[PDB]
Amino acid sequence: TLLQLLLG
Amino acid sequence: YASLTEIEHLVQSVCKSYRETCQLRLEDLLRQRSNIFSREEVTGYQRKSMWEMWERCAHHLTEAIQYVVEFAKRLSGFMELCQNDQIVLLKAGAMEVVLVRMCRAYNADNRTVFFEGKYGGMELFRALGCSELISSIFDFSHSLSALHFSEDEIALYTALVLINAHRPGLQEKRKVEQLQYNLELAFHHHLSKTHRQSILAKLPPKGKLRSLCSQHVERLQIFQHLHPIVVQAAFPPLYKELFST
Ligand SMILES: C/C(=C\CC[C@@H](C)[C@H]1CC[C@@]2(C)C3=C(CC[C@]12C)[C@@]1(C)CCC(=O)C(C)(C)[C@@H]1CC3=O)CO
Repeated sequence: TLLQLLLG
Repeated sequence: YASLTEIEHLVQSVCKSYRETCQLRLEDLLRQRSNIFSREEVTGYQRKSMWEMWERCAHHLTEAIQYVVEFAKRLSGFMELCQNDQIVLLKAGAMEVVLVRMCRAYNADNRTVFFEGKYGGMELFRALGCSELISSIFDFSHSLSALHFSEDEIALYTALVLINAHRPGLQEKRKVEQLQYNLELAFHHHLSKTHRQSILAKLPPKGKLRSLCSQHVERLQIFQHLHPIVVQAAFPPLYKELFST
């Protein structure tokens, strides 16, 4: 997910 | 069993994290109070198409959420939680946090909000076609303005808005519960030290923020069903992930 990406 | 020094270090860490990610400095927002949209500019916003007004608002909301994501990233203990639980908490809490943050950009004296460079009333948002939601959000900010939050109080309170162990779908509920309790200790300690524990009984009923978020999802459902292509083509991918059904 995008949240996963933004969190690293 | 976090020590007093650990609780005190948490207060400082949370407040620092908020300072670094607050999006706009309070002084900047306060300085802009006399910069208000004219009647002609208000009419201009009101005469925008529903799709363009939704698109603008979705972009601005996405921007605001990106800062909330950065706040969480820097929040002491948040990165300690498992990856699933980080996602669960942010997906539910991101919008709740933005709604709290909004009170800083809200002027209770004329009931306006800072939006695209100037202050405007809830009438600005008429083209969205969700006046009940907008009025409920303005009522919410008006209620918060009465609490006279300091920056540090906003930091500590938004940390607790985010670290809420009652969200369904948590893989390590007890870990989230432990962090929540320590953040509660941090909030209450700061409040006792500053003679501000009186605000606790006046804080919004916890169902309030949830209700505003569900209402926002429901208004997006109405818009998206009417303009599905606009949302698919033009809306930020993070916005869709967080809010679309
Ligand atoms: C239909 C949809 C939304 C409902 C419409 C409103 C409720 C909503 C639209 C713009 C937005 C996102 C907004 C802020 C909070 C909410 C509003 C005013 C704040 C005030 C928050 C943090 C700040 O200090 C700044 C940076 C000043 C921003 C400025 C800003 O553009 C979209 O799904």
